[PDB]
Amino acid sequence: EKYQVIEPLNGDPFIGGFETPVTSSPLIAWYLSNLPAYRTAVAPLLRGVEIGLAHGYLLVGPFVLTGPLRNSAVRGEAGSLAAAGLVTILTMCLTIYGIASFKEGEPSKAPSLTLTGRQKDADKLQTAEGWASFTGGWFFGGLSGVAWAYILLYVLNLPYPVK
Amino acid sequence: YIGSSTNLIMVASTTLMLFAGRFGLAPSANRKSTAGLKLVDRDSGLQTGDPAGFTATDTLACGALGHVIGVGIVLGLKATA
Amino acid sequence: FNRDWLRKDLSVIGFGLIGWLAPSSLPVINGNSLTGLFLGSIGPELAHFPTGPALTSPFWLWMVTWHVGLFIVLTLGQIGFKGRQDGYW
Amino acid sequence: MFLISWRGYWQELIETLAWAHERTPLANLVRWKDKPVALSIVQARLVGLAHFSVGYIFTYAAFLIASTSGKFG
Amino acid sequence: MQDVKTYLSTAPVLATLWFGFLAGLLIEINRFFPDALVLPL
Amino acid sequence: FASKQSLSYLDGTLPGDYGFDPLGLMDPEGAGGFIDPQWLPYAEIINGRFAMLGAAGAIAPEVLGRIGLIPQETAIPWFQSGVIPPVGNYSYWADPYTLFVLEMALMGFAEHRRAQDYYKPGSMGKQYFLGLEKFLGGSGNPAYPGGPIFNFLGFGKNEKELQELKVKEVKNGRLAMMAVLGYFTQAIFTGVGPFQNLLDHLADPVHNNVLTNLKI
Amino acid sequence: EVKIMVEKDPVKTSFEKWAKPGHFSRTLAKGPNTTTWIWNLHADAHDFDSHTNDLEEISRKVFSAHFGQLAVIFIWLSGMYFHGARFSNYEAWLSDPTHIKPSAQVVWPIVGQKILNGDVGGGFQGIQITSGFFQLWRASGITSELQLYTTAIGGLIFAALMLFAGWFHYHKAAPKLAWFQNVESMLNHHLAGLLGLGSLAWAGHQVHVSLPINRLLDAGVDPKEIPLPHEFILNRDLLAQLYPSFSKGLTPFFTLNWSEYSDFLTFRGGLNPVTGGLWLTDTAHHHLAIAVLFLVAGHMYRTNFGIGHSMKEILEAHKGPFTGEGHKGLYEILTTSWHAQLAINLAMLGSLTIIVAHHMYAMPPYPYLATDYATQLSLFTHHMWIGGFLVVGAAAHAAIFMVRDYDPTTQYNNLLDRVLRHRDAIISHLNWVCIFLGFHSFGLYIHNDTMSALGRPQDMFSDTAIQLQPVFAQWIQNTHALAPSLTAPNATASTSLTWGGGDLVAVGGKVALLPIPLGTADFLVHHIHAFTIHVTVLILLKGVLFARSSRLIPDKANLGFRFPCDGPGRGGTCQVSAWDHVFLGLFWMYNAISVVIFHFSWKMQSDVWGSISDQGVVTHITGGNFAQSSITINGWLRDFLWAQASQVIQSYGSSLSAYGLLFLGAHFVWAFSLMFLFSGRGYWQELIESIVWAHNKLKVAPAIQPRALSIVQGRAVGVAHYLLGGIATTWAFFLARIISVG
Ligand SMILES: CCCCCCCCCCCCCCCC(=O)OC[C@H](COP(=O)(O)OC[C@@H](O)CO)OC(=O)CCCCCCCCCCCCCCC
Ligand SMILES: CC(/C=C/C=C(C)/C=C/[C@@]12O[C@]1(C)C[C@@H](O)CC2(C)C)=C\C=C\C=C(C)\C=C\C=C(C)\C=C\[C@@]12O[C@]1(C)C[C@@H](O)CC2(C)C
Ligand SMILES: CC1=C(/C=C/C(C)=C/C=C/C(C)=C/C=C/C=C(C)/C=C/C=C(C)/C=C/C2=C(C)CCCC2(C)C)C(C)(C)CCC1
Repeated sequence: EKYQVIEPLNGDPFIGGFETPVTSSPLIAWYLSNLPAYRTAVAPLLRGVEIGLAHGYLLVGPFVLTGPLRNSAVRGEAGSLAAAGLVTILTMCLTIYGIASFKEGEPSKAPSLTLTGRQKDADKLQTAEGWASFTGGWFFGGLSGVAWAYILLYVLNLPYPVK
Repeated sequence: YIGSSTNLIMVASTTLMLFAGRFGLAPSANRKSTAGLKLVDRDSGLQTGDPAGFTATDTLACGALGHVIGVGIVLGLKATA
Repeated sequence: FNRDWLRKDLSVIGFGLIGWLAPSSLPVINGNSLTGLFLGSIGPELAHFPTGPALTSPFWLWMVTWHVGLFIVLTLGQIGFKGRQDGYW
Repeated sequence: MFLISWRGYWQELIETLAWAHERTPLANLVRWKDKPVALSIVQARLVGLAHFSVGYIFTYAAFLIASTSGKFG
Repeated sequence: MQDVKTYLSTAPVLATLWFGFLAGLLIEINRFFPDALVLPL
Repeated sequence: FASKQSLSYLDGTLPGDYGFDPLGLMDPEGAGGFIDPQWLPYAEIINGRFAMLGAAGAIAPEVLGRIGLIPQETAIPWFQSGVIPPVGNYSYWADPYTLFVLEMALMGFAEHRRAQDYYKPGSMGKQYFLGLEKFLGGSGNPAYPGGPIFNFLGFGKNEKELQELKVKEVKNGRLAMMAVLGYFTQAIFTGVGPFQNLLDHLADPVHNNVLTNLKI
Repeated sequence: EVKIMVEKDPVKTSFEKWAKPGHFSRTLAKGPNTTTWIWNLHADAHDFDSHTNDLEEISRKVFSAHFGQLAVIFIWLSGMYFHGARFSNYEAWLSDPTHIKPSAQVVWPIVGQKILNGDVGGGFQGIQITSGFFQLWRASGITSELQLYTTAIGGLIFAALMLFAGWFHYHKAAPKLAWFQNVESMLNHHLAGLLGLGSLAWAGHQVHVSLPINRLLDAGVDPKEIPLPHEFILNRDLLAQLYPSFSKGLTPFFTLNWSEYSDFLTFRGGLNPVTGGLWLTDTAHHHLAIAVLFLVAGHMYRTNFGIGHSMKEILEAHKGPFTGEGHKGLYEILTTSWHAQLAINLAMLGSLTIIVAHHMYAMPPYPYLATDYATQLSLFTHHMWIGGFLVVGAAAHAAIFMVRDYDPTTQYNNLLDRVLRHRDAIISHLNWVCIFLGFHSFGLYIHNDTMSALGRPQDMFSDTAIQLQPVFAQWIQNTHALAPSLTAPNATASTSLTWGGGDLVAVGGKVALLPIPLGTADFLVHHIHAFTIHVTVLILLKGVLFARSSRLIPDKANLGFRFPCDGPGRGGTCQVSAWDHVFLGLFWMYNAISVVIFHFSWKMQSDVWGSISDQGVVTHITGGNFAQSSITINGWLRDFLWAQASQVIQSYGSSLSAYGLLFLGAHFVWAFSLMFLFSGRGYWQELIESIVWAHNKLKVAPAIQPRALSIVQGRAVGVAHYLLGGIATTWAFFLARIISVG
C-alpha cells in the first residue's frame, strides 16, 4: 500500500511542479525528445525547415474547406494564398520576437544541465544568429509545405474522403 | 398453500440464512467481516442463551435477509418460468 | 519517476478478456455477438470504409455496452492484482 | 467587469497562468520580456469608465440616427 | 417585567409600532376621505 | 434473571426487574426530561393499571351479554359504544362531547392533584381540600400512596407480602397492556369483538387464526 | 456507545438578555459608539461558532434554530391552506378546471386597489396565483373547504409544537456533544424513518384515498356527489367497484401474488389523456418502491447491536497508488465541523432542486398542470433560482470551513492536502477551458451576427446554412424513445413525451406535451450553458482553494474569511478573500440562471405550448421562430425581449398593472445597486463629515457617530440590491407575459 506514482520534480520537493505519468513517461519523453524543437545539437535551420513544413502543410485544409470562396471554382487557390499569408505574418512575428529577445553578444539562455545532472552545451536556438537561422528555415519550409499540400490536393487529383 | 413452491422457497431461504448465521458461514453480531472477508471475532455486550453466540439480533437480521432473498427468488422464477 | 509506473503485468489483459467474454456471451442473441456481427457487417467493405452507421442503429448501444464492460473488467482486474500483493486487505 | 471586480482576484489568476506557461513543453521556448501583472486600481477605474462611456455614446448615437432616419419625420 | 419594558423600548420595536399606527391612521383617513387631490379649506 | 443482559443499573430492587432493556432507555448517565429513571417505572405502572381497567371493561359487557346479566342492547362490542362514532354509536343521557368535557374536568382534578403529589411529595395534604386532604397525603413512594382510601382494607402489612403484591401488580399490568394492544389489532383485522375472536379460535383453531383473516 | 445524553436546565428562561442587544458577542455587548455597531449586531447574530469555542453550545443552538425554522415553515403552510380555504375559488375550479383561473389572494378596497381583483371565473374576483396549490390539492383528493380549514388548524398546532420543542431542547433539556456525533445512528434513523416511512405513509394515502377520488373525478362525477374519503375505508365495496383487486384483501401481499394488485399498482409511462398528468397508479407503485428501498438502505450502518458498516473504516479502506493516504481523516472533519456538512448538504440540495425543475416540466405529475402554462413557467423558474442560490452557498460555507476549521496536523497526505498541493494546475486548466468555451460559443454567436448584418446568410451557423447538429443528444432521445420495446419491455409507453418517439396529448384544446426537436440552436445554447457553468465553478473553486494562502499573500488565513483587502501594496490587493470570490460567483450564477430560464421560456413558447383545433393542427404561441431567430444576439433582442415585453408594458389599467409597476421598480432597484457597486467608502465618509458639520451647527448631532458603510458591507449591499432588481424584473416580465398569453 506504500507504492506511489507521483513524485516531486526531479526529486526536489521545493521546485514548483510534479513529475507525473503525463510529464515523465518513456513514450511521452521519447516523443518529446525526438521532436525538432528539443534536438539541441542540430543546426537551427533544419529544425526550422521541418517545423515550417509541418505547420504550412497542416494550415492549408482549414482555409480551403472553410472560407469566403469555399463554394466557388477557385477555392483551393484562395485557401492556399490565405495559408501562405498566415505563414508570412508568423514569419514577421518570429523576426520581431528574435530582434526583441536576443542580442549579438549574449552566449545563450537555454539550460545546460540535464535531469541527471550532466553538463551539456546550451542550445544555439536561444541566440540572435540561431533564431535568425531558425526563422529563415521556418519561412522557407512553411512556403514549401503550403505548396506541397496545394499540389497534392488540386494539381493532382488524389481523391480524399473530404478533400 | 403449505406445500406450494413459494412456501418451500421461502422456508428454504430463511432456514439457509439462519443456518449460515448460527454457524460461522456468514457475518453476525459477534463475528465481523474484514476488508478481505475473513470473519474475525467481535465482542458485543449482548447476552444470549445460545452457546455458539447466536443472539436475537442475529435471528432478526438473518430472518430479514432470508425473507428478502426468498421474495426476490420467487418473483424472478415466476417472471422467467 | 519510476519507468514502470504502471507496474507491468501484461497478463491482466488475457484475464480481463476472458472474464468479459464469458458473461457477455451467455444470453440469447445478446452480448459480444452483436459487436462481432456488426464488425462483420461493415457494408460495402469491398474497398474501404462504408459510410458510418446512422443514429438509428443498435450498433452504437451494443458497442458502448461491450467496451464499457470490457474496460470495467480490465480495471477491476488490474486493481485485483498489484493490490493483493501491496496489501489493502 | 472593470468597474465591479477588483485587482487581487486577477493578480492571483495571472500567477496561476504564469506557472502554467513556464511548465508547458514547446512553449518554454518562448519567454516574455515583461512580467505580466494585473492592471492597477486607478488604471482599472479608468478603463472601466472608458468602456462605459464608449458604449453609452455608441448606443445612443445608433438609436438616435436610426430612429430618426427610418422615418425622416 | 422591567426587562420586557426595556426590550419593547428598542429602536426596531418602537419603529414598528409607530409606523404601524401611522399607516393605520393614513389608511383609515383615505377610507373615509378618499380621492383627495386639493385641500378644500 | 431472565430476558437480556444485566444492564448494571437494573440491579433488581425494582418489582418486576428482569434486566430487560435492549435499547438502554433507563441508563442513568444522561437522564433528563421524561426519560428519568424515577419516571419510567411510575409511567409503566400507570399505563399498566389503566390497561388492566381497559381490558376488563372492554371484555366484560360482551361476556355479560352472552351469559344474560345485562340487556342485549348494552352487550355491544367495545368499539361500538361511542369511542368511534363512524363504526358504531350508542345514545346516552348526554352527547359524547358533553360527556368528554365532564370527564376531562373530573380527571383534570384527579390527575393534576396526582401530578402535584409526584412533583411536590409532601403536598396535597396541606391546603384545605373539602375535608379530604387528611387522607390524601401520599406516604413515600409516589406510585404507592396508600392510606385510608387508596388502601382501605390493609393489604401488605408486612414488607414481604407487599413485595409479592407489587410483583403481581406489575405482571397483571404488563399482561393487560399486551391484551389491550391485541384488542386493537384484532378489532382492526376482524371487525368483531375479542370474545367472538376467542370463540372462533376455539371452534376451528386451524382455520380461524391470523393467517386466515389476512383478507378482511 | 449510542445512547441519549442530555443536560437538565442548562440555560435559564428570562427576558434579561432581550434588553442586552449584543449579549452574544463579547465586543458588541459593551454598547455602540458608531453606527457600525448596528450593522455588526445584525450581521453576527446567527454566526454561532464565532461567539464560543466549544462544539456543544454551537450544536445546541443549531438544533434549536432548526426547530424555529420548522415552526416558521409550518406557519407558512397553514397560511397557504387557510387562505385557500377562505379566499379562493377552489370549488368552482374543481367543477371546471380548464376555464376557471386559480385565485387565492383578495385585496381590500382602499386606494384604487380594486383593479387588481381580476375576473378569474367562478363568480370570484381575486389575484390569479401560479403556485400550483390547486393542482396539488386536487391530486390529494381534497374536494371541500372544510378539509383545507382542518389542515390549516393542524398546521398551526404543529407550529406551536415546533416552537415548544425548540424551547424545550435549548432552555430545558439540551443534548450533549456525544449525542450529535452519532452520525451512524442519525443516518440509520433518518434514512429509514424519515424517508422510507414517510414514502410508505404517502403511498398508503394515495392507494386508500387519492386513487378512487381522482378516478371518479376523471370519469365525470360531480365533485359534490363523490363519497368522502373515509367511505372507501369503511366500505371496501366501493373501492372494489373502482379497483376490483381490493376485494382480495391483503392475502396476495403475504402470499407473494403481487401480480393480483396490477390494476392499481401499474408501470405505465406517458400522461393521463383526460388530465395531462402522470397516472396515479404509477405514483403509488413508485412511492411504495421508494419506501421499500429506503427502508432496506437504512439498516446498513453499525450501532449498539453489532451488525452494520462503520463509516470510518470504509473511508480509511479506499485509497490507492495515485492519492497517497486517500480518504483518511475525512471522518473527523465531518464529525467535528458544522461548516463542511453545510457545504456538502447545500451543494446536494441545490443540484437536487435543479433536477426537480427539469423532471417536473418534462413529466408533469399533477392533473391539469401541464396545460396551465403560467404554473409550469413559475415553478421551473422558482426552483431553478433556489438551486442556484444553494449551490453558491455550498462554496461560501466550504471556504468558511477551510479558513476556520482546517487543521494541517490531521491532514498530512490525504486527498485534501494533495488537492491543496496541485491547485495551480487545476486553476490553469480550468481557466483554459473557460476561455475555450467562451470563444468557440459566443464567438459563434458574434460570427452569426456579423454574417447576418453583412448580407451573407449562407455563411452562418444555422440549420439552412452550415449546420452543427447535436448528434449525441439526438441519439439519446431516440434510444429513450424505443425503450418500451427492447430495454424496458414491461413499460407501456416511454418515460416522457419529450423524447422523439410518441404522440401529442391535448387537454381542453391546448397542448400538454409534445416531442421536442433538437437542432443547431439547441447545440449552441447548451454549449453556452456549459461555458457559464464552468466559469462560475472556476470562480468559486479559485476562492475555496486559495482561501488560506497564495504567492501574493502567504498568510491570508491570519486575516480571516471576510476581510476587505491587504492594502494598496504589491500593486493592489483588493478582493483577495474567499468572501469576495463568493461575491463574484453570485453575479455569474445570476448570469447563468437568467440564460437558462430565457432558453426554457422561448423554446417552450416556440415549440411545445400552443392551441390545437379540429383535425389536429397545432399553432404555437410564437410560431416556431426559435430555430431561426435564436442563432443571433439581435434575434434574441428583437424576437424575445422586445416582442414578449409588450404585455408587461401595456398592463396599465388592467388587473395586471401590478406586474408593470414592479417591472419598473425592479429596473429601478437594479440601477440603484450600481452606486454601491461602483463607488468607495472614503468619498461617502467625507460627505458624511460635511453633513455632520451641518447637523452640528444646529446642536442636533447624534450621540452615535454616523459612519459610512464598511467595504464588505458596501459590496454586500450592492450585490443584494442588484440580485433583487434583476430577479424581480424577470419575475414581472414572465408573469405578465404568460398570464396574458396563457
Ligand atoms: C404563551 C406562551 C409563553 C409566553 C411567555 C411566557 C413567559 C413566562 C415566564 C418566563 C420567565 C420565567 C422565569 C421567571 C424569572 C425571570 O424571568 O427572572 C427573575 C426576575 C426576578 O425579578 P424580581 O425583581 O422579582 O426579583 C429580584 C431578586 O433579586 C429578588 O427578588 O424576574 C421575574 O421574576 C419576572 C418574571 C416574568 C418576566 C416576563 C414578564 C412578561 C411575560 C409576558 C410578556 C407578554 C405579555 C402579553 C400579555 C397579553
Ligand atoms: C393504557 C392502555 C389501555 C387503556 C384502555 C382503556 C382505558 C380502555 C377504555 C375503554 O375500553 C373501555 C374500558 C370501554 C370502551 O367502550 C371504551 C374505552 C374508552 C375504549 C394500554 C397500554 C399499553 C401499553 C403497551 C402495549 C406498551 C408496550 C410496550 C413495550 C412492548 C415495550 C417494550 C420495550 O420497552 C421495553 C420493555 C424495554 C426497551 O428497552 C425495549 C422495548 C422493546 C422498546
Ligand atoms: C427457541 C428455540 C429455538 C428456535 C426456534 C425457532 C423456530 C426459531 C426461528 C426463528 C425464526 C424463523 C425467525 C424468523 C424471523 C423472520 C423475520 C425477522 C422476517 C422479517 C421479514 C421482513 C423484514 C420482510 C420485509 C419485507 C421485504 C423486505 C419484502 C417486501 C415486503 C416487506 C416490506 C414485508 C432453538 C432451535 C434455538 C432451540 C429450541 C427452541
